[PDB]
Order: sequence, then structure tokens, then C-alpha cells
Amino acid sequence: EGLNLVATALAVGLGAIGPGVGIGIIVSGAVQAIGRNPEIENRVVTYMFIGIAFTEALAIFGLVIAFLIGF
Amino acid sequence: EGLNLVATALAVGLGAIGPGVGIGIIVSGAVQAIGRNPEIENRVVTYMFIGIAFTEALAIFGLVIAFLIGF
Amino acid sequence: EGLNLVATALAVGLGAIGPGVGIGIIVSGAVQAIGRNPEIENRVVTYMFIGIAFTEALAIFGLVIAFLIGF
Amino acid sequence: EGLNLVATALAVGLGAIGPGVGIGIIVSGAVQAIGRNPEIENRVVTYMFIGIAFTEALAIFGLVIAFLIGF
Amino acid sequence: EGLNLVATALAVGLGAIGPGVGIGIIVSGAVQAIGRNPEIENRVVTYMFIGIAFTEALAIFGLVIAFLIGF
Amino acid sequence: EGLNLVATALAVGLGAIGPGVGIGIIVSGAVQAIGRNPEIENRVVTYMFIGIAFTEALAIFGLVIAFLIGF
Amino acid sequence: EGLNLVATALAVGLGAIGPGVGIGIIVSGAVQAIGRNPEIENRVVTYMFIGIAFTEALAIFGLVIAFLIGF
Amino acid sequence: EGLNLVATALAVGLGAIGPGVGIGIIVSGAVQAIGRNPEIENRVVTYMFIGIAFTEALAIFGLVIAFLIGF
Amino acid sequence: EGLNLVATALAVGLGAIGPGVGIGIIVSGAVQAIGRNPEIENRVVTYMFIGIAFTEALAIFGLVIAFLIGF
Amino acid sequence: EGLNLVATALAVGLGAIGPGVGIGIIVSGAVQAIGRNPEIENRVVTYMFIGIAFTEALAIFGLVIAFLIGF
Amino acid sequence: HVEVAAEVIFDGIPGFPITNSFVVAIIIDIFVIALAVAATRNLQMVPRGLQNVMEFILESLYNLFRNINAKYVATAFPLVATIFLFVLFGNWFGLLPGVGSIGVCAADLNFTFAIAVISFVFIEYWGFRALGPGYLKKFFNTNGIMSFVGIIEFISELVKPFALAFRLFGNIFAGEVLLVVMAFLVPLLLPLPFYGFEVFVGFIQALIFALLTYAFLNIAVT
Amino acid sequence: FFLYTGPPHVEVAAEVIFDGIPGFPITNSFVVAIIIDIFVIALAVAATRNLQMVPRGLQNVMEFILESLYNLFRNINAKYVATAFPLVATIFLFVLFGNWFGLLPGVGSIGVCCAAQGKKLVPLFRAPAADLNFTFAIAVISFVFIEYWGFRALGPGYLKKFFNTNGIMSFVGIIEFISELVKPFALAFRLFGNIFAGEVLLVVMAFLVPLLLPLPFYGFEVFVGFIQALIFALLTYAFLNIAVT
Amino acid sequence: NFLLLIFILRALLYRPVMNLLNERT
Amino acid sequence: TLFIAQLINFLLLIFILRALLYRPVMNLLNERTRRIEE
Amino acid sequence: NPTLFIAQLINFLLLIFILRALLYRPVMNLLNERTRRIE
Amino acid sequence: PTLFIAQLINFLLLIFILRALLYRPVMNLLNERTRRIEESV
Repeated sequence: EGLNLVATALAVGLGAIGPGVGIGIIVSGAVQAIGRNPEIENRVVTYMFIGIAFTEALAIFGLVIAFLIGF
Repeated sequence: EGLNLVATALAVGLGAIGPGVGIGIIVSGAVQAIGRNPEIENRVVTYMFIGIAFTEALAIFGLVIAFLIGF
Repeated sequence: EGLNLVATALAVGLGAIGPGVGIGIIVSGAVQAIGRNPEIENRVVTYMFIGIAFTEALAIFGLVIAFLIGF
Repeated sequence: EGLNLVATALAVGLGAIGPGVGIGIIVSGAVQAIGRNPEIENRVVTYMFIGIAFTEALAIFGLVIAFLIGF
Repeated sequence: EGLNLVATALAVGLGAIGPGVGIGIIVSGAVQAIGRNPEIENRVVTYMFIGIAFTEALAIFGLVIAFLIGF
Repeated sequence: EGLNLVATALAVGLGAIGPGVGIGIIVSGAVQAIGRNPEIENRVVTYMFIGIAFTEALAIFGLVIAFLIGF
Repeated sequence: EGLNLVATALAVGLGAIGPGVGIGIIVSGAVQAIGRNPEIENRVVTYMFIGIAFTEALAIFGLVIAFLIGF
Repeated sequence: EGLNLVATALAVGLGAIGPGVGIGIIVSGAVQAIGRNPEIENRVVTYMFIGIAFTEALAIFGLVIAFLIGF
Repeated sequence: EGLNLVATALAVGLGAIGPGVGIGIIVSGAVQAIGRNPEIENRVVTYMFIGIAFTEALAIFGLVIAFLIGF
Repeated sequence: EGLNLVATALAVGLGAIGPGVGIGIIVSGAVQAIGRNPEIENRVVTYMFIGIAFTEALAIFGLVIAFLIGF
Repeated sequence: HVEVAAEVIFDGIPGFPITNSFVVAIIIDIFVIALAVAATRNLQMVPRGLQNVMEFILESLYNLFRNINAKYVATAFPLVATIFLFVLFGNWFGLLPGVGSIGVCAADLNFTFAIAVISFVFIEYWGFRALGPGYLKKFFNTNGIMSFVGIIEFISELVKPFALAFRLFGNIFAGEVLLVVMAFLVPLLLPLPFYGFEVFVGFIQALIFALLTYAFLNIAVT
Repeated sequence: FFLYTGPPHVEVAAEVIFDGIPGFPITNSFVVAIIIDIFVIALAVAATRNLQMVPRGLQNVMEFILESLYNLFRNINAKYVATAFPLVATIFLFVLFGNWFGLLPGVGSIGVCCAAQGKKLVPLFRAPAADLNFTFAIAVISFVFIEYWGFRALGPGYLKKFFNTNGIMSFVGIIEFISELVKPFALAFRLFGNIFAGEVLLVVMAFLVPLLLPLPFYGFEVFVGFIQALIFALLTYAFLNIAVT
Repeated sequence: NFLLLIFILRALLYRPVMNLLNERT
Repeated sequence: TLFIAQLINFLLLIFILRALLYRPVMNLLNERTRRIEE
Repeated sequence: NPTLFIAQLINFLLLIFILRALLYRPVMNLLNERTRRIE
Repeated sequence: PTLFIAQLINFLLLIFILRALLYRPVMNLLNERTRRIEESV
């Protein structure tokens, strides 16, 4: 009927707006902390990736919901 | 009717956006704090972890409702 | 007229939108404070926990609305 | 019809997104000041309670309509 | 029909996120200022309560219509 | 037809959905600059009021348009 | 039918939050700028009203078009 | 019919939402930086003009889209 | 009933929304940095320009797809 | 009808918003670090590149699903 | 079972036989008169409680007004003083003081806007009194290119009191609706201190209305 | 530049199967996984070569990659930096291998018998990474390994991680455990969403104007695949450390 | 009705204002 | 019969408020009264 | 599906064992020898 | 199919473009490895 397509579109659009500014401020804070001190930069780089991955997982859920709707 | 599909879409999407920017703010603040003072490290990292858990609780609340509507 | 499913979906998602980044910002302020003053954890984390307590409860109310669909 | 439940859902969602982030900003602003100096903690907590009360008034504003539609 | 009923929800629910984040930010800045300088403790409170006098009206602007549209 | 009511509610809901957050930043910047320099006053207050008036004009336009279409 | 009133609603509501809070961001930054250094105020006098103009130039775009919608 | 009217309304509103907050941040950052130090005015004014041009580009794209839809 | 019209309008608006809110923060950071030190000089101009071009590509879609709908 | 075209529009625009705002904070934090210890320029270049890369990954997710709906 | 209703009446028209708003106002006035009588005749040099109303409220409000707008406060002392010691008192009388609109056998629309019109009178007369043409300053003047919305700001000043009246009508009515909802479902107030939250919100709203009137006067000053 | 022709059509699917099913059902994804494993084994054998401390000779590149991975893991944690090192390195250069060969000539067209009939021309490709079974299996193995490590290192504390988290009032109980359970599902879905989306972009975005549109897109896709492999490898160790912590 | 209560409260406060002024001196 | 429930709610709220503010409100009033001192 | 998933899991485990048998495993011993010689 | 030919052409062009810059990076990595080997002595 085409409303399934609208569902997929809305799902992926929300799943994109979700982590956009999230990962943006993630890497912004990471590079800010790196600028503060390049000694512990490795430790904070290790830590920021899990915060990236959680938002990525949320976006992936939003994306695969659309695929499940399509099939 | 497609309302079920658009229901799942709205559920997962609106429930996957707030937690995303939440993760962003969480880990951003955590990385500035750690760069400024990494002595606390795990001591505050654990508090960062429980904050991650608190927002992931809302994320999975949205996800499980989307799954329940899907089935 | 399956408006109930889209209703509960929008309710849970767009009620969980808020407390997500709310929890993000509370723990961002708290992690900065701990990076400055750790030893206030008896008070400050309480102000965390108090501030946390109001957030999800509001979203919890939205979750109750979801079960009102089951009623 | 189910449009009444859709109304309740939209009302509670939009009346929870506001205070849901509002209280987070309340406590965040309080906690940065607390971390800066934990000496004005009494006044900070009082004004934080004032902001919490205003946000709770907003939440009640957006919440009572959900039961009103049920009437 | 119930389209008037959902219109009431549009009226009451909307006009809350803006004023909600405003209610957060106003006291966040106020307590930051009072922590940085306690001697302005009077003026900032006034400069706090003026913001109230505007922002809550916005929410009331949503509320009153929600009743005018309701009856 | 209640579609006119839906339009009025959406307009007023969008007309008064944040003007307190924009001013929310206004008051925070004002009090922060006052804390930074308590000597300056009135000049910042005058700009403060000018910003308030320019911000609330859009909400006034939204409310007056809602009234015009509601009668 | 009332879809023209819906057009008026979207014209006045959407496109009002954006410039409405852009005005606040503009004025606040000027406030801390003049607070940190009041000797540049005259330049700020030039900088404020032009920017406040341009953002308002966007807002009136949503306004007069709505009047063109009103015919 | 009326679909074109609400189309133009949505177009202008969603084309005015972005550049509004955009130019707000533009002018806030520019005035803060020029308040930091003089002797970089001409260059910051050129960058301000670059920012206003880049925002008004999208603004006029959104405008001319609705203008062409009007015919 | 003119679904392509509202499709074009929504595409254009929701493609033009992003770059405005991007470029503001984008150039605010750079101009503040150059005010702190003109040392980076052209180097910061290069770091800036390419980044802005990125969001331009997204805006391209917000036109091009609509143009495909428009022609 | 054009409801699938409406879906394409919603998908592309609401997928453009996420990375569109995210990259702004990304490169802004990058240039802020440049103004604050550009010694990490080698690190920021790589770090800003991966941060923006995740954003255009989300954006290309939105674009490819929009094309699939157009397919 | 929700049974809430709107008590909107006409101030210009004569009082209704029921007159709920008038009855509540009379009850609040009687309570205030009793409180004043208990502290006027039974007043000492250092009374406790009886003089605490005058000290911690009236003197505190006067000091706050002087800190905000000194001298001007003296000119408009009663203006905020009448705003104070009222509305809140009505809210306390309206906070289900016994019957609470249940088994009886500020929300008023006109009353609020009449108070807004009275506040407009503060700008109508005392407003710009020190200037006279002060209402025309920065409004389509030679610098009107930088003050084009200055008239609109006055229009905002024209809508600022009425919106304040909306704040008076709203929240107070909302609180009653919330109380009625709690009565209809989940009785005995609510899990949160619903009565206490409503009372605190009403007191804060009355104080905010008084502060808003004072700030409007200060903005009219300059 | 102009793209006069070449834009025949666009067609995509969830996954592709292969032959050999009669003896043992085999999917094109299993064939791609076997090819990736064979390539990894050949690289290891060549990297081993004489193994007589031979500098450069390509081997040094693999040695440097392994050393970088080991240093990253050691910085992440040290309790299991040795035993779990091969487990973490298993994902590395294999998920990267799945990201690899996605840009091969006719990668989305390998195994097509033929646009004329397309009768049983199931693509003998199905990049392993663009398959839900492989990603789900890898995430399940990672979740099992993390749980086993948490229970063996501090299993009382692993249950005390949530149940004993805060027995009084609320606890991380039922929340952190739910988040960890979702993360295995999230880890499985992240690779499922990745690769497939890239391949989809290559099929669809290059379906119109197959000139310089697929080049930057593939480059971004290659970078994204490498970053995703590194992110999964680091995230497994991070989850293990968080369980240990 | 508001004006009469306002005048009564004004008289009561003027008496309290006089008492407070006497106490201050 | 909602009147009984409303009266019970009002009485419980009044009692809880009195129990909570017997110390702080009375202490503040006593401090304000002793503020004159002398 | 589930049979294919089980087969993929078995293949991944076998690949890990074959790698852990030599791939990286030989580099490990070699890396440790290099680190010891670094002393 | 012609899609395979187009993908092959695009892959060849992308490989050439990537190698034009990877020649410097691979050389830098090899130089670092050789420097470490020399430092081993």
C-alpha cells in the first residue's frame, strides 16, 4: 500500500537524527580532551569508541527495523 | 493494516533518538573530565557506566515495545 | 482502526526522548564535578540520584500509558 | 476509533519531552556550580528545587490532559 | 469526530519543549552566576524570575488554547 | 470540520514551543556576564530587553494568527 | 477545506522557533562579549542589529507568505 | 485543492528552521571572538559575511522552491 | 491530490535544515580560535572550508531528489 | 500514489539532519583543538576524518534507503 | 469520574446567583481580614507570628522592590502589595479548603484580565510619567531602522499583562483540574504531594506575578 | 564524465546462496567466508615465510599490524591481554577481509550464471560480512567468551555485577545484564547493517552515473569497513574489561 | 470587590509599615 | 462519595505538611522574630 | 537459516583455531622473542 | 553484465587513485620498520 515504505523512511530518518549530534559531540569532546593533554590521549581514545558504538547500535536498530518491515 | 509497521517505525525511531544524544553528552562530559583529571578514571568511569546503563534502559524500553508491536 | 498501536509507539518513544539526553546532561555535569571535586560523592551523587529519580519516572509514566493500551 | 488514545499519547509525549530535558538542565546547571564550589550548596539546592517544581508543573500540564481525554 | 480531541493534544503538548529547556537553562545560568559571584545573589534572582514571567506564559499560551479549543 | 482546530493548535503549539529556551539562553548569558563583571548594568539590561522583545514577537504573531483563524 | 488554515499554521509555527532562538543566541554572546570587554560595545552595536535583522529577515519570510496564504 | 498551499508552508518553515539557528550561532561566535581582541575585525567580518551568505543560500533555495510551487 | 508537491516541499526543507545549524558552530569555533591566535591563519581557513562543503553535498540531495520529483 | 515519494522525501531529509548537524560540532571541536594545542593536528585530522566518516556513513544509509524507496 | 467544569463568567455583567469566583474571593478576603485583626489589635513591640506576616512578607517584599527598583518601588508600593496577599490567598482558599468542589451540597477569566488591565494602568499613568513621551522613544524614530519592532515591543508590552493574566487564569485552573483528576482516579491526592505541589506552584505563581508587575514597571522606567 | 550507457538496472537482496547444498547445504556466504579464510591463511603462511627475523619482506607489515593490535589491547586491559589476544585478532583481518573483496570486479555480479534469463544464477559471492548468519555467530561467540571470562575471573562478582550491584533498593541488576544481552544482538546487527549497506550503495548509487560516484563512495565504504572491524575488535575487549571491572 | 480589599489591606499595611518604621528607629 | 475522599486527602496533606515543616518553618519564624534581638 | 548459522559458527571457530594454531600465534612467539631481545 | 564491467573500471580507477597516495604511506611504514630493525642492531 506504500505506508510500509513510509514506515521504513521514518524509522531510518529517526535512526539518523538519533546519533548524529551524539557522535558529533562525542568526537568533539574527544579531540578537546586530546588538545588538553596528548599523554592520556590513548586512554580517552579507547573510551570514546564504546560511546560511538552504542549510538551506532541504536542507528543500526533503526536501520534494520526498516529492512524487517520491507521483508 | 500498515499502521502496525508505522507503529513499529515510530516506536523504534522516537525511542532511539533521545538515548543517542544522551550517550553523546555522557561520554563527551566523561572525556573532558578524564582529560582534565584522569586520576579518578574508573572511579568516575563506573559512574559514566551506570549513566550509560540508565539511558540504555530507555533505549531498550523503546526497542522492546517495537518488538512487541511487531509480534 | 488500529490507532492504538501507533499511539502506544509514539507515547513510549517520544516520552523516552527527553529523559535520555536529560540523563546525558546530568551525568555530564556530575562527571565534570567529580573531576573537580570527587569527595562530594556522598552529596553530589545524591543530587545525581535525586536528579536522576525525577527523569525516568516521567518516562515511566509514559510507559504506564503503553499498558493503558493493554487496558 | 482510537484517535482519543492517539491524542493521549501525543499529549503525554510532548508534555514529557519538555520537562524531561528541563529537569536534566536544572540539575546539570546546579551540579557544575556545586563542583566549582560546594559552599553555596543550600542556595543552589533551593533554586534547583524551584526549577524542578516549575518543570514538574509543566509535566503536570502535559499529563492531566491524558486523563482528561479519557473523560 | 475526535479530531478536535487530538487537536486539544496538539495544543497542550506542543509549546512545552521550548519552555522546558528554557526553564532548565535559566536556572542553570543563574546558579552558575551565583556560584561564581554570590554578592549578586539578589539581582540574579530577579533576573531569574523575569525569565519565568516570559517563558511560562509560552506554556500557558499552549495551555489556554488547549482549553479554548476544548470548549 | 475540526481541521481548523487542528491547524490552530499546531500553530499555537509551534508559536509557543521554545521562545523561553531562546530567552533561556538570553538570561543565562546576561547573568553570566553580570557575574563576570558586576560593574556593567542597564546597558546589558537594555540589550536584554531588546532581545526579549524581538524573540517574543514571533510568539505574539503565532498567537494572533491562531486567534484570527479561530474566529 | 481547512488545509489552507493548516498552511497558515505550518507557515507561522515552523520557521519561528529557528530565528526566534537565533535572536537569543545572537544577543547572549554579545552580552558576555561586552561583559568581558565593554570598550568594543560600539562595534557590538553594529554587530547585533544587523544579525538580528538577517535572522528576522528569515522569520518574516514565514510571516508574509502566510499572509499570501491568507490572501 | 490545498495540498500545494500546505506544501509551500512546510517548505518555507523547514527552510527557515535551519538558517535561523545557523545565523544565530554565526553572530554569537563572531561577536564573542571580536570581543576577545580587536585588529582581526576585517577578517572576522569577512568570515561573518561568508557565514551569512552560506546560510542565506539555503534560505533562498527554500524560498524559491515555494515560489516556483506557487506557479 | 498533489502528493508530489508536498513530497518536494518536505524534501527541500528537511534537506536545507541541517547545513544552517552546522555552519554556525563550524565557523564560531574557527573564528574564536583565530581570535585567540592568528597563528593558524590560512591553515584554519583550509580546515574550515572543506568541512562546510560536506554538508553542502547533503543539501544537494535536498534539491536534486525534489527536482527528480519536480521534473 | 505519491505517498512513496513522500517517504523518499522524509527519509532523505531526516537522514540528512543527523550527520548534517553532527559534522558541525565535529569540525568545530577540531578547530577549537587547533586553536588549543594544534600539536594534535595529525591526530585531529585523522580523528575528525573518522568522526565525519561515521556521519556520512549514516547519511549514505539514509540516501541508499531513499533510493530503494524510489526504486 | 471527571466532573471538572469552567467557571468563566462576565465581570461587566452582574454577579450570578452562584458566583463561585465572587464567593471564593469573599472567603479569601474574610480570611485575610481575620488574620489582620489577629495581628493589629493583638500587636506588641516584638510580636512573634503576628508581626512575622508584616516582617517576613511585606517588609521583605518592600526590600526586594527597593533592591530591584528603589524610589519607583515607593511610587508603586501598593500596586504589588495588592497583587500580593491575594490570588495566593485565593489559591489557598481554592486548594480544596474543605468541600474542594466535591459534595459541596484567580481561575475566573474576567477577574485575571481585569487585574491585567489594572497593571496596564501602571504603564498607562505611572508608566513613562517621568518622561511623558517615553512610550514614543525608540519607536519608529529617526533611529527607527534599528527600532522598527520597537512599536511591536510596545505591542508585546500590550500583550505582556494579558499573558500574565493568562498565567493567573492558567496553573490555578490547571491545579483544580489536576485535583479533580486525582479525585476521579487514584484517590487521596497522589503518590507525589499533589496538594503540596499545587500549593507551592500557586505561591510561586503569585510571587512571579508580583515580580512580573515590578519588572514591567522597571522596564517602563527605562 | 557523461555516462552515455552502462546504467542497465538495479537489483539487491538480503543475501545469496551457493551450490554444494546436496552434499551439505552451502550458501554463497559460506563460499565467501571460506575464500576469506584461505586468503588469511595464505597471508599468515607468507608472513611466516622463513620466520628467521627477516625484516620487511611484506611480513613486517603483518607483524606491525599485529603489534599495533596487541599494543591497543594492552592499553585497554592486561588481565587477559595474552589469552584473549588470538580471540580478538580473529575478528581483525577477517572482518576486514569481509569488508575487502566488496570492491572486486563484479563483486555484486560474481556468480551470475546473464541478464537475459537469470534463472538459477544465484550470485556466488554473498560477501561473508554481508550475511546475517556470520555476524550473529561471531557476536554469539563473543558474548559467550565475555561471559565465560567474567565468570572465571570474577563469576561471583559477575553475578554480583548486577544482582549484588545494589541489593538494597534498585541495582544495576536486570539493567546492565539487559544492556549486555542487547550488545551481543547489537554487535551482530552492526556488521549485518554494515557491508550490506555498502554493497547496496555500490549496486544502487552506481546504477545511475557509474563514474566517480562509486569511487568516493567505495573509498568511504572501505574506510567504514576497516573502522567497523577495528571497532568490533576493540569493543569485544572493552566489554570483557568492563565485565572484569 | 478587589478595590475594597486592596484599600483595607493598604490601611492594615500602613499600620504595619508605621510599626516597622518605629521598630527600625 | 468523592467528598469523603477529597476530605481525607486534604487532611492527610495538611498533617504531612505540618509534620514536615514543624521544625523548619517554626525555626525560620523564631529566627526572624529574634532577628530584632536587642 | 539456523543450520546455516550453526555452520557459519563452526567455520568461524575452525578458522580461529587454525589462526590461533599459526596465524598471529607464530607472530606471538616471534614478537615475544623480539621483546626479550629488546632487553 | 555491464554492471560488472562498470564496477571493474571504477575499482581500477579507485585503486590507482588510492595507490597514488599509498605509495608514500607504505614507504613511510616500511622506512619506520627498517629504522626499528637498524635500531635493533
